Amino acid sequence: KWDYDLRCGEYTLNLNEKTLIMGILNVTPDSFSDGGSYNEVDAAVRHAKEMRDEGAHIIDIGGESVSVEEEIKRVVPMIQAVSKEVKLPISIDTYKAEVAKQAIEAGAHIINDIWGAKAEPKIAEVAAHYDVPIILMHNRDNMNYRNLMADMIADLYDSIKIAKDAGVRDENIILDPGIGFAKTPEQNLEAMRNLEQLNVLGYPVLLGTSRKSFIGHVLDLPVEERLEGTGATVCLGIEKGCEFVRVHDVKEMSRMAKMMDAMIGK
Amino acid sequence: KWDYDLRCGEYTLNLNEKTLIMGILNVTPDSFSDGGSYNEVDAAVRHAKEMRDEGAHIIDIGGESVSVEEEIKRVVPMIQAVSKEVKLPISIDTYKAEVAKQAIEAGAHIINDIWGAKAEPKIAEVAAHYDVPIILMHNRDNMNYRNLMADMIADLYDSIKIAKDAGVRDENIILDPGIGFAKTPEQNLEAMRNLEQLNVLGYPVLLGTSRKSFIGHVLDLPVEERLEGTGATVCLGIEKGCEFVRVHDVKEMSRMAKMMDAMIGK
Ligand SMILES: Nc1nc2ncc(COP(=O)(O)O)nc2c(=O)[nH]1
Ligand SMILES: Nc1nc2ncc(COP(=O)(O)O)nc2c(=O)[nH]1
Repeated sequence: KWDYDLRCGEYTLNLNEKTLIMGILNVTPDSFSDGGSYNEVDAAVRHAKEMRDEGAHIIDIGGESVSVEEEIKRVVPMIQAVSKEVKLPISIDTYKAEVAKQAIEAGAHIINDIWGAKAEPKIAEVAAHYDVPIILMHNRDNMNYRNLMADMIADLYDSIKIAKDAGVRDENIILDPGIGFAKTPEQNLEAMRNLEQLNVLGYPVLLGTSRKSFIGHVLDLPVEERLEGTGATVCLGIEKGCEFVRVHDVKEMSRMAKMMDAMIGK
Repeated sequence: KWDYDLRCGEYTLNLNEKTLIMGILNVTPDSFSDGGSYNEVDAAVRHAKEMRDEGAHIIDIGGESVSVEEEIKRVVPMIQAVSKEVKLPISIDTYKAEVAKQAIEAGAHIINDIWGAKAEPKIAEVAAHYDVPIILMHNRDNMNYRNLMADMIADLYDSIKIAKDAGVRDENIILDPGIGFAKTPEQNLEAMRNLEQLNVLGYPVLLGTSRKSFIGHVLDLPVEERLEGTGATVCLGIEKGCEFVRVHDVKEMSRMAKMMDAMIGK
């Protein structure tokens, strides 16, 4: 059903047997340091440890939510520690070219770019050079669509043409609808409801909805009260064919994914 | 989209605006009494109270999991108390004709028959007489299918012809795939995966998967560790068009339902 595996250095991720879980590494910095101090790096390692024990297949590590050089000095020790101590592929959640490059150098395995190569096109180049999967998220500086889904597909397509023109092999491309970016609450709902359309593009799809505003908007609930909303988006996502979910609650979300997988026959 | 409402005496349930939540009333009897003693009836009222506060639209009350007359003496006080104190329609989960009749008399609003009129055909008759919705679950005394879904649809059809021949109006008929009855673990999965087929029959569908074996079978987890599995089945159910879910965890399941509803545009 997917004629290839996701190549990630020492680890390989099958795309057919299960929905793969990307665990969001929570990266609480030291108000007292700029580097890789014991507390932040240790909390980070503990948290990746726990997400590994809970069912996570990938650990996702982000720098900013803010100069370039800071982002590295912050993010790089996190990667060296987690990669050394947790045997799962790490993805680096940055859009900056220099950041991606350091992170890979430091041991990151996948690039994760919330601007799908548009904020910093050199990033495709890095991806190309190190031969790593890169995630291209849908994003843009405006909410003005003539047709959300057709535009979303258009915009994503633009990211692929950037990735490809830079040397990126089809098999290293992953797409993501960027739910929660550049979309109104109702537009997010509509992307959800049409997610399967992304499949015509022929690439694996990652969905990132964990705890976002639009769940709050529907359910009327704070971020920490959004587990069941997230759950629904994960389920609907998997039914609609997505291959990855990006999630805070690895334990719960792993179980829902596993049950969906058995239902839909994945 | 449904050209009618569910008529239930003093209450009316719209079938278009949301997935309706049926809360499973947990009915822990007194090892010391046969009637309507303070503890069992009071725990029951408290539990229906809490499920009402959590988002339940219907309260479902069951007698046995066991003579006929016992079932009544047990179930009837439960209905009088809950109906008097909780303003939600109550359904009576029995297949026995005499039981259904007492329950309605006592104040039950919907019949809920895990043998869809086949164990006790007079039950359709009762339903007909009091003009109440009756749920017809798929069931049978064997697991031998030539084609699960086609047979399931066949068997269900047999229940409708019994309900109809007894006077039951189309608008009072609800169907249910009976996941967890007369099916192997893998067969349950396959019913799940083909639930939408039930819609060709033209009746509203209730799904009852809460905490059942097959979730345990997939996830490898005790009944009390089955919330996320249940969740997935609820989501997949709602996406596949079902109008009701029958669930233990009313709070969590209400939220998932609400989020699904907003996604699928219900
Ligand atoms: N690939 C991908 N990356 C992302 N990074 C950050 C956030 C938003 O930040 P948060 O998860 O920390 O709220 N969402 C995404 C997403 O949806 N997809
Ligand atoms: N309509 C309907 N009624 C039911 N009654 C009992 C049980 C199984 O008992 P439990 O819910 O107490 O485990 N399942 C159903 C069902 O799936 N649908």
